Formats: sequence, C-alpha cells, structure tokens
Amino acid sequence: ELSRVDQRHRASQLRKQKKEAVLAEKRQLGGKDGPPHQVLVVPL
Amino acid sequence: GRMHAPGKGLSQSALPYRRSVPTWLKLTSDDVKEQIYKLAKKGLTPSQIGVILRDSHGVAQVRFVTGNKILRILKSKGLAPDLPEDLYHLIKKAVAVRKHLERNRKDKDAKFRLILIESRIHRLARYYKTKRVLPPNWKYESSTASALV
Amino acid sequence: GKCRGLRTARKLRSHRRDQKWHDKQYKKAHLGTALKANPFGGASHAKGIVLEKVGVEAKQPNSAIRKCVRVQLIKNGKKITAFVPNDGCLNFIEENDEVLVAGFGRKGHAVGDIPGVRFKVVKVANVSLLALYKGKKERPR
Amino acid sequence: VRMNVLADALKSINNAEKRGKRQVLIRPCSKVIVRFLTVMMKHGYIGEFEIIDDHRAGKIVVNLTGRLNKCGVISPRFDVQLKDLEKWQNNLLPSRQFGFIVLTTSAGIMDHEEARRKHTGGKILGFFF
RNA sequence: GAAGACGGUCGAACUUGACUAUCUAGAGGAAGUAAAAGUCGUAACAAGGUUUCCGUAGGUGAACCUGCGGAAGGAUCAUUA
RNA sequence: ACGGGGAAUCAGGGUUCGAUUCCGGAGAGGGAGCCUGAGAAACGGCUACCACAUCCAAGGAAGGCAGCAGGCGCGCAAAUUACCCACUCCCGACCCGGGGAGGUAGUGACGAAAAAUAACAAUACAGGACUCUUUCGAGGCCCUGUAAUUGGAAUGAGUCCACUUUAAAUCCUUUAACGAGGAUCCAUUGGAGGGCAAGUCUGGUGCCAGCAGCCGCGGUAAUUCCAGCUCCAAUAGCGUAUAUUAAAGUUGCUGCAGUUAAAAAGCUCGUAGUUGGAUCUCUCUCGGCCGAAGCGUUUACUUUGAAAAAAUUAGAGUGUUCAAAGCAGGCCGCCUGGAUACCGCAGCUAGGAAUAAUGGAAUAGGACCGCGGUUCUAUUUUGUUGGUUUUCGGAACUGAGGCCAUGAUUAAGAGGGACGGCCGGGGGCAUUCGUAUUGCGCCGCUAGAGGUGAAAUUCUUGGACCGGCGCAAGACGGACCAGAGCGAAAGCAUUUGCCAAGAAUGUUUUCAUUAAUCAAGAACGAAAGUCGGAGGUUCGAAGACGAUCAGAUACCGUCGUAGUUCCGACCAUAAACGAUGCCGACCGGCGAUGCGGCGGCGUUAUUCCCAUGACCCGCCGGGCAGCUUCCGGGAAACCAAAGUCUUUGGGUUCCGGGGGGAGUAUGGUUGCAAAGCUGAAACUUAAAGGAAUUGACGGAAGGGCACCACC
Repeated sequence: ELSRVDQRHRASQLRKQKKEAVLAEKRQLGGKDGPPHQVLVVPL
Repeated sequence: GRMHAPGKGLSQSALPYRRSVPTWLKLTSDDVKEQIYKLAKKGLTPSQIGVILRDSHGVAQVRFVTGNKILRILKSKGLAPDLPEDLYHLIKKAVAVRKHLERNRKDKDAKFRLILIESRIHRLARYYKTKRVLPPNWKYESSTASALV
Repeated sequence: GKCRGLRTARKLRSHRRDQKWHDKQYKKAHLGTALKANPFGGASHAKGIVLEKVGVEAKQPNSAIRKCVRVQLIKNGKKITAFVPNDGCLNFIEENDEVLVAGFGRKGHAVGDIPGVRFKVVKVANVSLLALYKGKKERPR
Repeated sequence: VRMNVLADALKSINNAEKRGKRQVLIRPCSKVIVRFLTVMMKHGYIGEFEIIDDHRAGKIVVNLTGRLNKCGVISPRFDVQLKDLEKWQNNLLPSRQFGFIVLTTSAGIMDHEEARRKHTGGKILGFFF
C-alpha cells in the first residue's frame, strides 16, 4: 500500500474497477433503443 | 569505595576533638609561617610541608596554629605552583606510563592502566576549570605533557 | 531497581512505550499488520458466496467430521472456510449461495475441535439458520 | 554513595525494633533527622534521644520503646497539596485512628494532623505508625 | 469607449525522460502450512550402553561424529605424611 | 488523526473513545484564477484546465445533493420524493413578505425512564404451623398448593361518540357506550457435568450425527448430542459476533519480575541524562503614627486571590401522577426561584520560608564613612532686558585616610593525591635452569617389539624393543599446589636482573564535594578461525588403513595435511557462570586463613644485650572462603543475602512478558571471509515449564536371599 497517497490511489483504481464493471451489463435492458421493458403482473 | 579499583578500603587519619594548639608547643603562628616559607623555597609541595612540621617541629595541624591552612599561605605569599598538587602528580605519573609504553608496545597492562590515569586527569581538570583554578582552555594533550611538569 | 528521581518522567514514560511493544495483545491491535491480514478487516460479520462444501476432520482425541463451507468474500475477494453449526444445517445450503459469516468466538483463533477454522455461518440466502433449523421459515430459492 | 541520610537513619531504627534492641546508633545526623525524631517522640513512639557532638556530623543514640511498628521514608519528597493529603494518608497509613505522615511545610516539619490545622501543604518526608 | 495585440505575473494542464508505487494476463520451479500413525536405525532421558551441555572449525544417510577451550545444570561437595 | 468542551470504564492511580447537534478550523468532483462587495479567493457566483456527464436539427447549449427529501452503488451497517411558518429566531425598503433554518407528524426494540400479563373469598386436603389430649384425635387461629373446585366483585389492552391538544391533525391526559374464566385477551430467550442457578428422569443414536468459549461429551445403560417431561436464570426482553474498559500487581508511577520458571550486557573506562554528605536564628526621600517608592540573589514549593462559555458531570430548591426529565412553581392580584462546587499544565496576584537549586570579598579594582582632584552639566540667584562668573543640583572617572571583632564553616567510618614500610603464580623485556619426548652418533646383548576386552594396521640380522655415553630440536614448567594469592575480566607458577603500575595497612599530611550509576563513543577479550612471514617436538580436525559390528561412514588401535608454538593485522564470541548489575546503610554467632598495623607470657637463631626473623596468646582493618542458626525471605531447592517487601518508595544502568515460527526472513551496518551487531510478521498451539513428593525403571552403587537360582 505504502504511504497514504498510494493507498488513496489504490482505493481509486478498485473503486473505478467495480464502478465500471457494474455498468457493462446495465444497458442490457430497456434503453432508448429499447427492447421493451417487459413487466409481468400477477395477482396472488 | 575507591574509584577505579574494586577495593572498599578504610584507612585514613582521625583528627581529635580538642581543636586547640597544645600546651608544650612553643612556636607562634608567625614562626610557623616563617618555617613554611623556607620549606617552600626548598621546593616542596604543600603535602610535604605538613609532614615535615608534624614529624620534626611538633606541629599537629597548621590550620589549628596559624588559623589558615597550607595552600592559602603559599598562594598569599606568592610561592605557589600554577597547576595544583594532585593534578601535577597525575600528569607526572601519566608521563612515566606513556614514556615506558613506547619501549614496550606489547604491554597491555599499562595500556589499560594508562586510561585510568587518563580518566582521572579529566575528572580533576573539569573541577579546576569549574572552580577557576585553571584557565578555561587548559587541556591535557598527550604530546606537550613533558613540558607541563 | 527502577529509576525513582523527580525529573525522571521522560525515562519513565518512554521505557513504558517501548516495553508496551512486547505485549502481544498490544502489538496485534496497534501494529496494523494483523488487520491487513484479517480476512474481514475489522468487521464483526461479512458476506460471501459459497464455493463448495468441504467437510473437515476433528482434531486428535475425539473423532467426527465437521461440515464446513468454502466462502469467497465479496468485499475483498478473500477466501474463508466457515463452519455450518447445527445438525442438518448443511442441507439448507447449496452452492453459489450468499452467506453472512461471523467469527467463531475466539477473535481470530480456532475453536477447539475444528482445525484452522475461525468463522461460522450465520444466515444463508438472507434468512437465518436458526429460523431454518427450528423450522420457523422456508429456504428461499 | 549515601544519597539520603534520612533514609539510612530510619531503616537503622526500623531494623532494630525488629531485632528487639533498646537503643540505636544513627550516624550521621542532619537536622532533618532531629526534627523528624522529635515528632515521633512527641507522639510517644520513641522516647528520649541524645545527640553526640563530634566535630564532623553528629551521631544520635535513641532510646526505643517497643511501640513503633513501622518507620518509613518517601523518596523523592513529592509535593503534597492539602486537597491531595487524603490519598497519601490512605496509601501509607494502616487506619484512620493512628499513624502519622511527616511533611516539611514552610511552618515547620509537622504531622498531617498539624498541617491540616495550620492549613499548609508541603513535601512528604515519611511516615510512622 | 468595444474587439484585438506586445510585455509581465499568477498558474491549471500537456509532452517526453528518471525515480518510483499501484491496479493487471503467463509455462517453469520454489519454500512453509492441513494432516500423516507410513519405512531404517534408537541420537536424549539410568554411568541412556562414548556422562551431558556450551562456543567454534571440519565431514557425512541422519539423528550426528571428531579436533581445541570451557561449565556442572555430574556420576565426586571428601581421600589420609 | 479535524482539534477542544466532552464519553465509556474506574477503589486509588489509570486506560480507551471523542465523524456526531456547542465553540473553533476546513471543504463544496480535483487543482487554479478572479468579478462584485464592508466582508468571499464564494462554488444553490463567474473563467479556464483535468475527470465524469445531460440535450442536440451536429451548427451549439447547459452542468456540480459533503442542503431537505428521494435514487443507484457500496457494504455487517442507517428513516418520508409528508405538513407548516403557529413556536425559536434570521433576512428585507418591512408591525404585513420569505425561510427543507427550524417546528410537527411518519419510519425507528439505537438507547434511557415508568410499567400489565391477574387479585380476593367459601370449601376440601390422608397439606404445614399454633392450644389440649400420653396418643388416636379435637379448631375459621396463621399460612400453602400439580384443586383445568365453585363464586361474584375490580379493571385495563382493545372497539369507539365527544371534549381537549394543534397552524391543522395525531399521540398522551379527560370522559360516553361496549369490553375477561382454560380471564385461548396463552411471554419469550438461553440453559440443566463443572466453572455457574438448575434432573447420573424417560425414549432415540452408538467416536456417527453432533455438542462444547475452556475442561471435556458421544465406541449399546450419554448427568453433556436429537427430543418429551420437569426444573433454573433474566424477563418485554433475551442470545450471537466484533471493538473497547475492568478483571490485569498479565505493562506495574502507586505496583511486577530477572540463581534454577522468560530474563543481569564478557569485562572496564566514559559524555549527556538521573541522583548527590554535615553546616548559617526589610528600609530610605514625600503626603494625611498611617500610606507611596524601593527591595533582597534568582527560582522551584505551598496557601490565598481573579480570571477561567454554556451544555455535560457533582449538587441545592421543586409531588413530571412517580421516575428518566424539566426549570419551573407556590398563595388567596401577591410571593418566589432560575443557587453552588469542580474548571489539570502554562500565564497573572499576595502571604509563608521548612525543604531543594543558586549567588554574595581571597592576587581585595571589598563594605560603610567622611576627605581631595578630572570631565560633563541642572536651572532657580541678582525689579524686566543682553554679557560674564560662582554656589548648589545631578551624573561619570581617579588619589590618600579612618573604620570593619575587616572577609576563607568544618575536614564525611565520601572521594582524589602525597608519604612510609611491606606484599602478591599481577604486566612487559632480557637472562637462566630442569627432567621428559622425539630424532641422530657410537657401544652392549639379542628376536622379538607396539598395542587391545581380544586381536590386527606397524618396526625388525637395509638388526626393532632394552641397558650406556654424548648431540640437537622445539614444546612444557610437576611433586611443592591449598576450597591459598594477584588481576577489570579473560587470565597468571623454575632462577636472576631491569622497567613502569597496584591493593591493603599506617598517618594529629594535602585538596575540599572533586562523587555514584551510565546513552553516544572507547580499551582489553579463553578457545576456534582468516590474511602474511618463522618453526614444526608431541598431539592432531579432514583423509587412509585395521578391528568391533546385522549394519559404523563412530567409540577402539596405527599413520597423518591445516592447526597446536613465535611475531605483524583481523575476528569479538563461550555453560565469557556465582547460570546472581554497580554504589550505599542496617541486620546473628563461631573457628580458621592471607596481607598490614598494635599489645603481650614464654621458648629457638643471629654467640650473651638490643633489634629483627621463626613460633605461642589476643586485638584492629580490608580480603577469598567455611561451618552454623526459628534474623528474616522464598514455589521450594535453598540464600546472611536471594534479608530489611501489601507494614510495598536509599541512588542508578541493562533487560523479561505463554509455548512455537525464530535469533529465522528482510533492511541497514562491521568484516578478506567465516561470520558479528540490529531484528520481524503471516501462521500454529492449551499448554510448554520450575522445584519438590510417591512409586516404577536402570546394562548406578552398597547389602541380603532362593536347588520353582547357580556351584
């Protein structure tokens, strides 16, 4: 880790690593291009 | 317990309670001071003058007769040495250890015994520089000491 | 003997803070090298994802098979073998399940019979094991 | 070397109440010893003592009663405010009924019960019971 | 009296070097760890069948062995004019 | 790590937390620059750049929730896109407008306070207790219930009109009406082997499943698992995990340890640090005798004062219906309260003067006096007015004289240094002697000799071993040699000389605190080993042989390189040990011993005398030791120190904190190297260990016995 700035940097990469991987599958559904947002509704 | 020895030895002088000059002593204080001036013009230390008056002239304590002690008599008349009595005898002793040491290099006894005589010199030079009996730049250098004594 | 002067507080205050370092309870909580080695990072619980059900053997004078679970932690990727406590409690768990894991109770040391196991499962699939064991709830799929 | 003459002159008279003697010799004496010994004598712990005058530093011969359990010195002489005397006489004394702490105030070497009346702090010298 | 320019200053930032530090794909081998109740002697604890232990140098399948110098934590608190 | 006020715990000392509503700082995605203004380097302002990112008709345009809500992500981990300016206050031109400041609700077992889940009566008991009966047994006299026996009386929780509350509502308070008999309007969470309250009851399982913080439980009778019953603890709460505090005298200032359990540096010197022996009983120029002004050498200490935000903490008053709270209230318009303490260190102030530091004159350019000189110079004096000159005033500097009771505390059973006679296997250099071993020369008589538990490797008429005379080479200094001596420790024994040190003793010498312990830094350091020369007698790591052996790469025997010896460099370690830091005081005996001093009968020698030696009997001082003891310690073994220790504090250095990993890895440094110094963590364990006891075992001894032993 080593010395407060290469720890704050080391957090920023792994924060950027996770925050960009969660976006690579968000556009799988319901964009403006729009495969339509299928909502099934059932009553119990 | 002695400083640079492991011996805890008890041997000294025991001064009596009665502080007065005794009855038989027929020397006044001026006569004792006149004796001291001659015994110092002979070239004796203050530690040797007090012995000669005790053994031969019957004076028990010169501080008890004259009211003053030996060194404050000589330093007031003027016949006193610059470096004091015990610092002389350590410097003169550390010369003869150092002079003998260049003859016999392998003697690791007197090489150790020189440092004890060395380390006693700086304990006294510090004290005399504090009480201002020595000038505050006097230092024992191992090469000049043949001309200090 | 100890120093005992009246101007000796710097000798006293600084002898102690070097002598404090030979205390292993002091050192393990102040050096920082055993909190980057802890799999949690100083949390009471953590969550993970079950890799497999490895069951590990009891230690010397008593024999059984302690059923454990190999967990891979979410927040730092580390791996962990945690112990599934009661009986029939491995039968509420499948693979690739999300498990809240605790410590075992000895603060990062193993608890007697089980070798090298410092954690125990608390909840599986966001329901409690005490709720499943005692039949209060149903395993959600 | 002899740091603290009052320390060696109290463990001389501590070690002889153990061994059952009736007199101690305590050389050398300062005048803090004679003030401390006079406080113990006035509370009946010691009895009469005699100061032998050689020209150097006196010795004291102290006649002992058999009444002293413990005689002690505090080192260093910590400063004691009067609002902090209760902690000292709870750490050092056996009860609230007997035993004294000797402290050197600017009104004289005294007890803790005298120093409370004259409203004085000082430095703790020692204790006896 | 607007645009615009010269020069100064403040200074974000860019480019390339050096020192690093960290996130990242890869055969090879490396050490310790989880056990092991697996095989050959039996180094040690009895004078443990070469009393043992310490330092230091050398040689081995290995516990070790041997040369030098200690210690008793020895198996003697002692050996006769 | 934003800092404080503070918070948790706590005997006393302490330890840890303090993002968080009060004060102070900073910052609005990251740096940077500005405009305006009293105030900003402002972000609910602007301009850039780096990073993200919205619309777009592709030319352009606009961004900044660490405000209130809300969303995603992150995670063990945290509430509503609600109502209102009515309260507390703020802004504006303003009695009027505005305020996600703030207030009110909603969610909320964070947490803290109060507090239901039943009470009572009559029967009956093969229940207990009180009075009598010897006892059976006699009673509303007091209690109890595994009576799901009977019986009314009481009530909330709910359901619910109304009032009250509020901005408007809710909630609580107040009231209608309904509202309890398995009062099903049922109380839970952990446990029942010990720590630790409470079942070796019953069924099941059979070292499995599992329990268990720890010890342990489970292999067919489980006090421990899975359950049923019963019992226990807390109780609208109770388990678990982790942080932390006490327990922990297991961090020790109070208050620990260091011979053998973890641990005193190999020894000594030494700067800083820390600690240091006795001693010493308020006055001048002014104002109305009472105040100014000065002090005296400077402080530490102690006591008082004044200044120290509120809230919190402590604490006073007050029936919130009690309480946690609150700062209110009380009396028949009045009477109240809204106290007070605490608030370390540092800084102000005033009194004390013990303790502790420090000054004050020693070649007197010292105090106090009046005497004279030199230089500068005040501002009043001459009715004002220009000029001169004094006086005094105030300084600064020199020369005599008087006077001071003129001025040095003692000499530590502290230390240094003299001096005196001794003493010692202390050290160095030079010299000297001894027997032995090995080799060599010669002679003698001869076939064996060496070594072993036995042999064997080995030397022999190219004459071994043995007896004799010599020569040399290097090594080593016996017996005398002791629980004796010296040395800082390693360490040191033949004679003689030389050189320079030392302890102890003796002293009516000397200096007069110069001292103790010690970071840094330094000297010496057995053995072994590494660079260079010299020498190699014995012995000899490695190596080669022979034997013992199941096996020997060891023990045993024969050779034998480096080494063992001398000198110049390095290395700096040992069971370098008393496994015991140094200085200091106090504390029992006894007999010896070594060195020095003092006193004394009487024996020897120097011919008798003195003196000295040798003894004999004591005394004193310091040494290495010994025996002894209910001094006291200690877990004991044991220790006159390892004592003077919960009755705990004489000074001071080093150093230990369960066992392993490990004195390892890494980094630095030292070294020719060998290695030396310094020195972890991951993980792993519930014990490792010290003394002592009783057996058992011994190829340890002493004794004893048996034809189930031998002879």
